[PDB]
Amino acid sequence: SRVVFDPSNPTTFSVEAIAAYTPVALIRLLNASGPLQPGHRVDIADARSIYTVGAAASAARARANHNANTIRRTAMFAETDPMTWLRPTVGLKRTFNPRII
Amino acid sequence: SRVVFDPSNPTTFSVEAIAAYTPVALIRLLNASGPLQPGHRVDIADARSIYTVGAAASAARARANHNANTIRRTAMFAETDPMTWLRPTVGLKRTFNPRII
Amino acid sequence: LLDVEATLVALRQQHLDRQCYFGVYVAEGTEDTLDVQMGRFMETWADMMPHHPHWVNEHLTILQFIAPSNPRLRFELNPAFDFFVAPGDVDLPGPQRPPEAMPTVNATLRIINGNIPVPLCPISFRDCRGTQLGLGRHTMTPATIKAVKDTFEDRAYPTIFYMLEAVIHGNERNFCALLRLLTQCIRGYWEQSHRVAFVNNFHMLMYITTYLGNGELPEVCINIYRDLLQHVRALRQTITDFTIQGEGHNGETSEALNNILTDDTFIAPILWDCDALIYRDEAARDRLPAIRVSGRNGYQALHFVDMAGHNFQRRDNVLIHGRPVIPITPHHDREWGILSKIYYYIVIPAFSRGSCCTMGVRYDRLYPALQAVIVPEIPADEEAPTTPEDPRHPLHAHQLVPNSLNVYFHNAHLTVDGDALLTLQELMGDMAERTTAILVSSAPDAGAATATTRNMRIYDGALYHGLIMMAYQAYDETIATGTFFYPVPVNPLFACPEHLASLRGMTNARRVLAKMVPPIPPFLGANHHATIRQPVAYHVTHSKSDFNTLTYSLLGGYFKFTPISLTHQLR
Amino acid sequence: SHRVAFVNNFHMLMYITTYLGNGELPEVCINIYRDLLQHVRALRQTITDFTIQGEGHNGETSEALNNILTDDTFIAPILWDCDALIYRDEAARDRLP
Repeated sequence: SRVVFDPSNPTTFSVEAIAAYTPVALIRLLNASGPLQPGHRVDIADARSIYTVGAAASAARARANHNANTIRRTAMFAETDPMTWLRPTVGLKRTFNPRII
Repeated sequence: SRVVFDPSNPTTFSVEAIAAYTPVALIRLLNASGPLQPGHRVDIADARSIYTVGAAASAARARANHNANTIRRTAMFAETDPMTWLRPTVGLKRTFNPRII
Repeated sequence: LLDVEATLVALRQQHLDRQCYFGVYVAEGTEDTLDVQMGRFMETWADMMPHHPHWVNEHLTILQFIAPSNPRLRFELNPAFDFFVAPGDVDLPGPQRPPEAMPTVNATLRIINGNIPVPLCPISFRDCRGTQLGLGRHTMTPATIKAVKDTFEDRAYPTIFYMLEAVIHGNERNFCALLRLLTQCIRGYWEQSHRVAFVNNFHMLMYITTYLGNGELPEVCINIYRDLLQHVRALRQTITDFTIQGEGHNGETSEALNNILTDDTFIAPILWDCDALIYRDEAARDRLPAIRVSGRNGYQALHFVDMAGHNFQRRDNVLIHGRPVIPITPHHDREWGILSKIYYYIVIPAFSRGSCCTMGVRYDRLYPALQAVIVPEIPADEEAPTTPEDPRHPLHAHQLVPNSLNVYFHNAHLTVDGDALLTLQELMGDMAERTTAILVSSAPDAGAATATTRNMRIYDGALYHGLIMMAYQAYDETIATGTFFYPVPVNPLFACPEHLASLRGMTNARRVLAKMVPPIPPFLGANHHATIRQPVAYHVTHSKSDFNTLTYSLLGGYFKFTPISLTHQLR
Repeated sequence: SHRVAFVNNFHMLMYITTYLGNGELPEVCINIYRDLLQHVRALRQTITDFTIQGEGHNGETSEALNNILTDDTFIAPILWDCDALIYRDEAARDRLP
């Protein structure tokens, strides 16, 4: 489990399983008392970066859940087309709403 | 009971039991005649301050009743967090309504 | 005009003693990030100032400057040179601490005719020359003037804009993806106080005009942006108009032979992509160039950086944000650099009036803060709420938890939907490691390059992935001071006597010391060796005529003083 | 009545500009407050502009040696916190207080 007290506990392996809102609520209730005996001698700010990439994974999970109704996005620039010889290509301004039905 | 006529009667012990609106109605209907024989030789203005802390306790009771639907308040300033090392901390502007449902 | 060898010899013959070599010494970087070097420079520049500088007292009138009590009078000999004293037998740049040596006389070159001291060239004459330049050229409307003035003078600018601009770092693949959030936030900020946002970065308003230029925004903000762009273009056109065309030497042609705003050897104060460095190294190719990027000489450009491997701690590595459409290639065209220089060196100083500053960011602290999104799940076959009064809205108290992004947005008092906040996950594709410093140096131009001036060298510093703050306020307790930014100003113009309060370990002594002299670290450039010097800063901070006239006067002052540029100007 | 309020205390309009400076109020009252603050800052800048900088004696700086509004020995007529007393006792430290 993710226990920020013992620095060896929190890792991106468990953060992905956790939801998006609960970790914020989780970190909120945890006390300031952190055991100084365990500690990453490996630039603990990497565990910070580990916390970042874990939060990105949790956000990616919530985004995939929201994508059930979202419209598939396309390229917003030109020059990106398999066969441009048939007809030209243009981008698209993302000024829509993902709601479908 | 709380009888402001005899100054030894009114005390914060009984004001807590009294509600918030009734003491205002209580004081209004009492007559001006105060028996001069009983009296606090202990700076009667302390009984005035005793009347204040009693009213503050009565108001505290009314808020606890009102707190059934209100939202829990948080810190409005920064630098107040158990583990600021993970992520920064910001305050909150109390510009909401306590109505929930 | 350039036979100063005998004069320098004669000056060195006579005995003169002097101290306080602060504004004449240049150093290098010890590969720290920014902060250790900043603190070391603070302590040194504090305890290494025996006397007061002589280039800082530019308030004297012509009478006082001529009076025989003036100490810097004997060194005012040539109008195109600057004679100062510096520790001899040292090489520039050198070590971090200046070694003790015997002081000798050295003479640099006044590249700009505006670098003449104010006691010799007054401000009224400059304003009159500017109003003679701007006879019937394009001007700005009082509405736009008032709007941009209020935006520059406002101290309630939300830090969410700084955070958004920092995480965008000026890339089209980011702008076009976040276009949904940006229009909403801009309209929301505007229809609360009648103020236009995102005026810090140059690579924001052209993107605005190009993408949101069809009626997405109201007819007022787009008009203000168009007016600003038109003013910049009119300035550039005037630079073209006031020179003769049809001649070019081994280096660049008439344009940068005459002016500096059209020069490629000169660089903007803020760098987002490495195309300017390519243009710089490919333009001159004659004057011996040198680049110091945090230690080793020579920069290493690479493509976009993934999310997994970011490596916040690095050395000698610069990004280009990938490509929108293997060797590196310039991102934009050439005149983009000219427009950026014109903007940053004319319109920003004319409006800020020495109030803005430049700072560095901390992505290692910023990124973990932006990864807290509490957008709620939308029910199937349902619609999303637009107003924040219902609990379903992301901006509701039911979904407002401390230490998140929604509390940031509420404190800013904005209204956003869910997909805009979700686009941040796609923004997380590209990354920004850190902001860094660049020290470039080159010989004088071939217009004045003679057998002795080639030994002289100019030094100027610039920031990569930096930031420009308009008005810093230390009275905001909602966010700790120095949570994401730290001042690192290197300019006599972009100096900030008040933004230093955000730096850790600041005392009243250091504050009053920096209140007089502009704090600039020696590894970022010295005043007597840089191009922009104290006279222009004093002029822009003490002149009170107008905004259009001030811009045109600054443009007129931004001209070269070479015997070749004179052949253009006199003609 | 088209009137601004809370002008008696100096520790009210600063708080107003710092907190209610996003658009909570109409664009008129916040503009009035910003104009007042700008006038105060302009006077402060004028004081510095009308003196020569770069010299200081055993006491305060040139600013306080020339003018009084920039002096710490002087005190405001109304005090809400005791930081002014700390600043006053710390600034002079020479004249017998």
